[PDB]
Amino acid sequence: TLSILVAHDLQRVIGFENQLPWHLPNDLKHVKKLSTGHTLVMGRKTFESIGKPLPNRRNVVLTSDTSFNVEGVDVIHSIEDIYQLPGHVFIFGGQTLFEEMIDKVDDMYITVIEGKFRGDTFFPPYTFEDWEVASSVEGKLDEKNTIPHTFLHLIRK
Ligand SMILES: NC(=O)C1=CN([C@H]2O[C@H](COP(=O)(O)OP(=O)(O)OC[C@H]3O[C@@H](n4cnc5c(N)ncnc54)[C@H](OP(=O)(O)O)[C@@H]3O)[C@@H](O)[C@H]2O)C=CC1
Ligand SMILES: COc1cc([C@H](C)C#Cc2c(C)nc(N)nc2N)ccc1-c1ccccc1
Repeated sequence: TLSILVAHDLQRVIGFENQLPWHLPNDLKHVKKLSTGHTLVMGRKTFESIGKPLPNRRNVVLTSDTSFNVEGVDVIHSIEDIYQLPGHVFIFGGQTLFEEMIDKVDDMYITVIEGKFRGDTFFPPYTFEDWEVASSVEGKLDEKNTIPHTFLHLIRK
């Protein structure tokens, strides 16, 4: 299976100045649950924004840099390389990789953050005419989770 895994706000913002614009531990738990024991594929900039691979899953970084080498990270140099990765593969970020992959993936796990944040990085536009809502689950508002958010699982029609 090839899936997108993303959190975006009401205007599809996913990032600002190398950071997630919001703080939502519940969504990090969601990521951990979905992707543990599987594979994350991310662009070079997304990886460097996090700085270290996420534990207990395969971390794959897409870059043109032939010297790129990080402990606990597997490197690929082409989009075509993604299709050779075994198991459940999650396209993890960023804007560039999402733009290259949105027309290719089987499904998308999207956390819709019900706010409007300042951003410099965006998920590509998409229409529900193309995507069936397999599930839609409201996140719980919390001491440490104070922004409304909805977990969507979308499957290509
Ligand atoms: N929510 C998120 O996913 C977050 C992501 N970001 C980020 O994304 C922001 C915008 O940059 P964006 O370009 O979207 O980031 P990406 O993570 O998509 O990284 C882009 C880089 O990935 C590599 N890459 C992408 N496609 C190819 C390809 N077809 N062949 C070879 N290499 C490829 C290149 O690396 P190289 O240049 O080394 O060759 C390219 O410059 C950055 O500011 C970064 O912080 C920021 C905050 C949050
Ligand atoms: C390791 O967690 C992160 C992941 C990211 C990348 C960009 C991501 C993502 C992502 C999230 C948070 N949610 C969903 N649903 N999909 C994603 N791809 C960025 C910063 C962080 C981060 C780094 C340090 C502290 C807190 C968060």
